[PDB]
Amino acid sequence: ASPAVRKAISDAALQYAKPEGKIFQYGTAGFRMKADLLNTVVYAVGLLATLRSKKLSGQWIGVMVTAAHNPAEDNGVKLVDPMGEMLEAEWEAYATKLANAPLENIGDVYDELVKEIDVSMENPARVVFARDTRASGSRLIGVLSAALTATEAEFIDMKFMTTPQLHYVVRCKNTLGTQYEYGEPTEQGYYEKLAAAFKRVMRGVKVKGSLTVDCANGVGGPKLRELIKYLPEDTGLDIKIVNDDVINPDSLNFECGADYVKTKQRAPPSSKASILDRCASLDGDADRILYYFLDEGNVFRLLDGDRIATLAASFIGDLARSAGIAQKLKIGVVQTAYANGSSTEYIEKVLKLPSVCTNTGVKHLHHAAMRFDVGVYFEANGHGTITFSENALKTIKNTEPQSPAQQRSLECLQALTDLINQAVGDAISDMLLVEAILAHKGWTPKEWLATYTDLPSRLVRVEVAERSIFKAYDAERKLESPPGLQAKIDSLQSRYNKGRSFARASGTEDAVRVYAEAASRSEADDLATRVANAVRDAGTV
Ligand SMILES: O=P([O-])(O)O[C@H]1O[C@H](COP(=O)(O)O)[C@@H](O)[C@H](O)[C@H]1O
Ligand SMILES: [Cl-]
Ligand SMILES: [Cl-]
Repeated sequence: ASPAVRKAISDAALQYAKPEGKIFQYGTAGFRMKADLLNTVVYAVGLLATLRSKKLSGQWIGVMVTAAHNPAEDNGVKLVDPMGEMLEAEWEAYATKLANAPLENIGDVYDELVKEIDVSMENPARVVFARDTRASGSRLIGVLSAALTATEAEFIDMKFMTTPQLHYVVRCKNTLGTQYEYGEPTEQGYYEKLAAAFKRVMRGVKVKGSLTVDCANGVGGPKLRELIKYLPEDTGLDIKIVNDDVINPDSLNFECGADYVKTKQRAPPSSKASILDRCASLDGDADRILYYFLDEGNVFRLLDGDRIATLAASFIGDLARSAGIAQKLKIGVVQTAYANGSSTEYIEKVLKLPSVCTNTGVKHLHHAAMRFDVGVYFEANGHGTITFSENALKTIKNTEPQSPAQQRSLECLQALTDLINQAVGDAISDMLLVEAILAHKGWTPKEWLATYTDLPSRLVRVEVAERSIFKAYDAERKLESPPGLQAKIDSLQSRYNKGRSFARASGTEDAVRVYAEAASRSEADDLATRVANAVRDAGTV
């Protein structure tokens, strides 16, 4: 790196101060913490984004400033690689080295990195960024801008966007004018693509009943309202938006949003939904969705990420069979350990498909899903998508089927591949997917719920002094450490019918998570509470 660059790096860093004693870690999805801790971190990330882009011969790299499901006082920064995927895993160590460098030395760490990565410093760097509605985002975008200006990257501020909009923009700008061309790299282009794909998938069917979408008082509320202006007119889809208060920042994810619904297993307390109204909740950056409704008995029923995965795997399997291509589109379902055991059992015994369990975090699920022609992957919390391999897409595009029924199914599959946000999932595209599926099957939430019955389950968020002593393995289902704790968990889970519990450190918040399921409500709650007390005791010595 040039002497003027190395100077502008140290000059710009002078404006900030590292918080004393904090060690930063990349975590499940990127640096995330209380927003007053973030300046030097974000500055470090601007440096890393420049290096990444240069290493990739000036391809657009994205930065999304968000803490996603986290409470409003947090923020964070996620890196996006050129095709929309999460920043390559090996590069999380480089980010963490820059973020932990004394500020005085950040210039030297930068040069140390150019040598180690072997980066051609004459390559252009091109970075595009956006943020959700969080109060700290503008300050952090200032810092990011300061880093990128110092390193002389070309950069574009896309203002407020959902996480998946930013991933979409990155993929578009890196594919524009090629055979791979994903769309126009603007917010309008995103709405146009979703709308056009949904029109095609919907040919010949209609949605029945309204959909009431809790938008977590985040950026998804205004963007979904905008998307609705683009959507086709006679599909029967009737969306009502609730919780779109992007004006009061304390409202974000507050008593509403997918994370509230999933962890508490209840509708937002401000919900005005009637019995049998079909509902869904997005989260604060619109990258999770779940569904839920009040049944005929006025009882809340949850349709979470694994319900979406299984819904999509069933539909795709029926379309591939109908299109005469079942033998050529092998479907697999990727899960994590948070998936309800009943959903795993359904995938195995009713859909008759392979499933794979991976670590928590979309990067891991996406990785495992590459092993299938069609890889359906969701986390229970409502992240996820469906990936189609090169060979699958070629089969879907080029098959010429014998009859009109087969052609209609083939065309529905082709449209689905344009609707489904490839790589990292997109909650709003997943919502249109679910709507299209129910419309084709003719199902209401009643029939979808009846596919399988979830085991009663429970999440407990446990605060400990030192979550780094909780080290997990086997798709994070067992604790290697602290010594003796897995033994206790194995012993506890065996006392309950269908008892299954595991504990692991969160990589997005300072807590340990406990999950438990069993055959009955009393058993699952007892198992979760006894496991959480064993964790709290261990983590708090
Ligand atoms: O907040 P988001 O929507 O970015 O979600 C992030 O955190 C979730 C919880 O991770 P953990 O249990 O380590 O805290 C993960 O399941 C998810 O893949 C990740 O992208
Ligand atoms: Cl907004
Ligand atoms: Cl939890």
